[PDB]
Amino acid sequence: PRNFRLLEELEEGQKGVGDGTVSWGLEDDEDMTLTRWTGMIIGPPRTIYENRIYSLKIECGPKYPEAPPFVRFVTKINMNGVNSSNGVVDPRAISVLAKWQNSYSIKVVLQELRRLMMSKENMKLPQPPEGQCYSN
Amino acid sequence: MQIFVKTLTGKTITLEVEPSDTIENVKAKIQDKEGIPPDQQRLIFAGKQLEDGRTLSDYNIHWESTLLLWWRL
Amino acid sequence: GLPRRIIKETQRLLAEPVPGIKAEPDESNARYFHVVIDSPFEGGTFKLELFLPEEYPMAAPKVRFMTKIYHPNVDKLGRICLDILKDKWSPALQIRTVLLSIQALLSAPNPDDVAEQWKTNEAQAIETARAWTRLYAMN
Repeated sequence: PRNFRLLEELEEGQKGVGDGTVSWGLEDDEDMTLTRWTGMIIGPPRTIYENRIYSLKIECGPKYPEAPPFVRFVTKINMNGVNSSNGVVDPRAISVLAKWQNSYSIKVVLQELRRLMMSKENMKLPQPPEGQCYSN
Repeated sequence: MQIFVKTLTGKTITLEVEPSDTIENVKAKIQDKEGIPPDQQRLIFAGKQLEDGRTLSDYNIHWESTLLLWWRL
Repeated sequence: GLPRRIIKETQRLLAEPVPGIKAEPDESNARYFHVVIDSPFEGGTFKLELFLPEEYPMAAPKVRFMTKIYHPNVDKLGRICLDILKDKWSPALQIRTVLLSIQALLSAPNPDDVAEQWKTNEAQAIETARAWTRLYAMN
């Protein structure tokens, strides 16, 4: 059931579950549909992304967690699968979204996005100045 | 109350605080206990980077709530 | 399939509805239950979702309020702050007891959050509660 899972994911985001390298939570604490979330990732060591903070907006639809959610970066980033114009994530480019399972969650998507920042293609790639945000 | 602070590596530490103290003061409690200076402290909570101006009450922070401490390299 | 205890409880909720409470399982998910339930909350219908985790009956049911209510024991997201479901749950209780306990809270709002102003200013605050039950629970 969509609502109750998002309630568990909310409490997990408040308890900071995981290896401390990603965080997620509601965009609006009064949103009773639990649709719009905000995520954050810190770059992984040994990469050009390392120690750069990246914010993301995540949208869980009515069929979540049956279907994957929409994901886009708000902080500028150059990475395969992320639209260079608005930071939208192409689900076909991310295996965790291309082959989505209802066991996955927002935490998993963030963890997958951070792991992929270590891939060969993304490891070394020119980054825009830190802290920039797409025009929205 | 008591709050947690998890770091990039995975270490989690407990800290005593009040629901009415400001993050600026909360950033100091983490200093006196861990030595990290408020300059290179970036505290995250549930997908939100905390701003030194606001207070914990504004972020609906309760007991057992875990903060994520990210530092600047 | 599904455990026998759940089947037995479902047949009792079907063959013996509780007074003033409609509770039915979703056709797709049997553990998911759609729930509809003097006091300023008289007249407005309140929808509710109830779920039974795999640990049930060991773990307590998950119940929240889909409808928005002005109540000290309900936060902005509708999760029910009752002890029966928090840490006072025992396998002896059943869905029947949870539902009955929830409707009891509706009858006796206990201020023992907004409760700071809902208990102190019992007249100015309750003026807003009666309205919410008409604005957000029209039909």
